[PDB]
Amino acid sequence: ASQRGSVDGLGSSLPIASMLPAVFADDDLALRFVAGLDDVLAPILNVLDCLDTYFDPALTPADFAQWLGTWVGAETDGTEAEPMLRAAVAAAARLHRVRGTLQGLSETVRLAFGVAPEITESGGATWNARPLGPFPGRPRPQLHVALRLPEPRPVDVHRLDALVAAARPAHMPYTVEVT
Amino acid sequence: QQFVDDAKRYIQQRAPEWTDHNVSDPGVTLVETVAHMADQIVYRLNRVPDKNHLAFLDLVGITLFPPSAARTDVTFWLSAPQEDAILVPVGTEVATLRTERDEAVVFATEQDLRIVPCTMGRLVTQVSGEAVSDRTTDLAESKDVLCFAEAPNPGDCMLIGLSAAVPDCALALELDSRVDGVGVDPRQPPLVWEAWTEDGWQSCEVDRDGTGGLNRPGDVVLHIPGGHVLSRNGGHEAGWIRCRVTEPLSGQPFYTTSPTIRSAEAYTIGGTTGSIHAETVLDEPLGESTGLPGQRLRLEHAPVVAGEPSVLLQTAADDGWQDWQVVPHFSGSHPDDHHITVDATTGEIAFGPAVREADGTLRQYGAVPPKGAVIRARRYRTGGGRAGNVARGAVQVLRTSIPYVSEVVNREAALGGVDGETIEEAKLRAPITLRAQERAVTLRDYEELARRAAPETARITCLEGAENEYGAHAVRVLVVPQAVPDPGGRLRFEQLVPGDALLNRITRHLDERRLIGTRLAVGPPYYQGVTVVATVHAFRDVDADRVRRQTHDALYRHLDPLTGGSDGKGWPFGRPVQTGELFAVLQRVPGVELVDEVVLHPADPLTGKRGDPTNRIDLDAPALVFSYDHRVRVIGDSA
Amino acid sequence: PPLVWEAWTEDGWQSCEVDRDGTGGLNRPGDVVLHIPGGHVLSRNGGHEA
Repeated sequence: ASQRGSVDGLGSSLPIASMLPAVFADDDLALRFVAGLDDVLAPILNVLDCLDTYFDPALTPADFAQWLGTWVGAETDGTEAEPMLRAAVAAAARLHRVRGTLQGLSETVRLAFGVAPEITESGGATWNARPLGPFPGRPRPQLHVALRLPEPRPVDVHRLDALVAAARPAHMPYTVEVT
Repeated sequence: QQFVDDAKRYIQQRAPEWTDHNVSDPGVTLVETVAHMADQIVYRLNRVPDKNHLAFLDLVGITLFPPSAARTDVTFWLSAPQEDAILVPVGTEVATLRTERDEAVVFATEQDLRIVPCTMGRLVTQVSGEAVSDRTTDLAESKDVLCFAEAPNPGDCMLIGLSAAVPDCALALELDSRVDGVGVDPRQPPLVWEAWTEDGWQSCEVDRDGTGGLNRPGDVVLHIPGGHVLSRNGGHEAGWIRCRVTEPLSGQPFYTTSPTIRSAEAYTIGGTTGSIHAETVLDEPLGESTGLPGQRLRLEHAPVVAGEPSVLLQTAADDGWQDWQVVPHFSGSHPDDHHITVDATTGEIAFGPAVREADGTLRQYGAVPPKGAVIRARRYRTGGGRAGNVARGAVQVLRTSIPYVSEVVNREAALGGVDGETIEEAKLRAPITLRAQERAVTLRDYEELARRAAPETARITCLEGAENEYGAHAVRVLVVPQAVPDPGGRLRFEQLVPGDALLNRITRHLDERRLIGTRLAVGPPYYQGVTVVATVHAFRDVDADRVRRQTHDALYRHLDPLTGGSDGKGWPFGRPVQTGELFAVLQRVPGVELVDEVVLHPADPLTGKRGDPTNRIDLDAPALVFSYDHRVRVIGDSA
Repeated sequence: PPLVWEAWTEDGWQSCEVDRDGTGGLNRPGDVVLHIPGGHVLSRNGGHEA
C-alpha cells in the first residue's frame, strides 16, 4: 500500500465554519465541533490546490516518479535510489529526440553515471567543393566508449556494457572501457 | 497510481481533540460524524490521474489505430459457356450462419470484371526444342495425333487456340482423347500450364475436374492470370496458352501410350474478382470551406477503415476538383502543399493549422482551400473487424443455388481484418511513439516496431548476426508464429516456420523506415530436439500408472518452446538446458520417492538421428529448445 | 457378447456403454455404437492424431 490518510495540523481553503449562516456562527460547541470535521477533509483540498505540482517529476512523490517513467518510457527499472530517478524522468523526453546521435549517446551514459564519456565514432562530417570529390571516414565501423570514473568498482564494465547496448543503433560493433 | 487510502470505516473522531463529548456510540452525533460523501469523493479522487493521463495524450497528439478491412478473392463460376455480359453485381452481401449467439459476418462484392464467350482456335502439338509443324487447323475436328509425342521430354509444349482471348478469368479447354493401355494416376501429373501475357509467360492455377489428364476424356480448368493479351494463332486471333512438360520427376507417373485429340470446344466457365468486408459511401458532401485555416470537419460514419486513400476528399477548383493528400501528422507539411490529417477512429478531417513563430509572424503549414469553395468527400470505407477473417472459405451462404450463375466460390480464407485498437491498448502504445518516433534505429525499436508492423506473431526478438566482410553486420530478426497443439501433445513442427508472408510483411514495413545501406535478415531461430530419459522409483502406496503419465508430461513442460521454463513464458533465447535445473522438475512430480539418473538425447526435427548422451547441452544464443517424446522407467512397489 | 469396450481419458480407461444395433457383433457386417465417456483426450498413433 502507501500508508496515506489524514495529516494532523493542516488547514483548509474551505473552512466549514466560514460557510455557516450568521447567528449560527455564535455558538461555542457548534463552532468547535463542526470545525472538527475539517480534520477529515483537510488533505483532500490540498491535493486539488496543488495538483499541478503532483505531475512535475522534479517534485512529485517517489511513487509517481516511477509512474511518470511509463508516461514517456524513461527506463525506470534497475534503480533503487530516488535522486537517480529524478533526473532520468525529466530528461528522458529530450533524449528520445536525439537517439542515435553522438550527443544523444554521450548524454545517456553521462546521465546514468554522472561523468562525461570519451567516445570515438567511425566517421565524421566534411564538405568539399571539388566535383565528385572523395569522402573520408574510417574504412570499417567501430564504436568505443571510455569512462573516466574515479572509483572503478569492477561492476561498471557490465553496467556500461548493458547501458550502451540500447544506445548503439544496432548497426556497428562496440567495446567498453572503464578507468 | 493513487492519491488517498481512506474508506467509509475510516472514522477519525477528532472532536475529543477539541471538545469533550465522550460517547463512542452516542445517540445521533455519531450518525452526524458518518460522512459517506468523503468515500464518494475519494473514490472519484483516485481516478483523476487516469483522466489526466488521457488528457495530455491529446497534447502529444497520439490517436487510435483505425480498423482495417479484411479482403477476400471470390470467383463467379457459371458452369456454362455463355453470359457474354457483365457477370458481377457490386454488393450481393454474403454472410455466415445467422446463429443467435454469434454475429453473422457479412461481406460485399466490391469489384467488377467482364469475360468473353471464347471459342477454340488452332490446335497444335510440339515437343521440346522442336517447332509445331503439324496439322494446326484440322486437329480441330480430325487428324488425330498423339499428345506430347508420348514422351516426357523437358520442354514439351502445346499451343491451343482461343478466339477473342479473355485477359482475366479462369477457363477450361476441351481436348478429348482416347487413352488405353496405361492409366496415369490423377494425383500430380508432371506438367506445367502457362499463358501468355504482356510481360511474357506466367503460371496458371488449376481447379477440380473429374479426370486426371489424358487418362480419360475431359477438360482441364486453367486459371488465366491477369494481363493476357491477344496474338496471331495462324488463321485466327487467339492468345497463347502453353503446357510445359516435365520428366518422370522422381517417379511421378508418365505415359508412353498418350491418347490423341478428338474434338475442340472452349467453355470459359467464370471469372475472378476480389471483395472486402466494408461498405462504401459515394460522393457525400461534408460542408463548405471557409477561408480560415485550421478548420475541422466531421462525417456521418464513425469507424473509418484504414487504407492509403483513406478518405480522398476534393476541393472545388475551377477545373472540376482538386484532390488532397493524406499525411498522418502535419509537421512534414509545407507552406504550399495540399495535406490533411484524419482521425479515422472518430471521423474528423483537420486541415493545416497556423502556428505563431518566435518572430511573431505566422508559418502556415499546409495550404487552405479558397474561401467559398466546395469541399466534397469522394469515397469511404467503413467496417472491418477481427471476425472479418472467414474460416476455410466456408461462408455457408456461399450461394450454392443461384438462378443467374451456377455457383459463386470462396475457397481461400480471407486475410487482414485487424480490429480497431482499444483505448487501453493506446496507453501501452504511448511510450513507443514517444521514444522510437518511427524509423527504428536501435535494437530496442526493432523488437517493438516488429509488433506494430505485424502483431499476429506470437513473439519477436532481434539479434545481431554474423559479420559482413566489410566490417558491418546485417540485422537479423527472429519470428515465432503462434502455435497450436496439432499432434497428440508436444508440437508438430513446420508451424514454427512462417509462411513466407510474415517474413515479407514485417520486412516490407521495416525497410521503408530504416537506416539506409544496411541489410536486414529475418527467419526462425536454430532448433534442436532434446529428450529426457531416466528412472524414477515410485512410492510404496501410489499408482505408478498415473505416476508414469504424470512424469512424462511434467518433465516435458519444462522444455516447451512457446511456454516453457520456470517463468511459464517463452524461453529466454539462450538458456542452456541442463539436468540440474530439470532435476528440480523431476523431484516435484507426485508419486515419487527418489530418482536414479537422467540421460539427455539431443536430436532434430529434420533428421531422426539423435546425439550422444550428455548432461549439458550447449544452446546457441539465437536458438530455442524443442521437446520430444520421452520415457522414463518407473520401478517401484506400486498399488 | 463377451467383450469390454474402453476409451482413453486423462485418468485412464473407463467403461463405455453400448446401444441398439442391427448386428450382435462379428455375427454380421455392421457397426458398434460405443458411448464415449467424458475426459477423452487425443494422443499420437502413427500418422494420425487418434
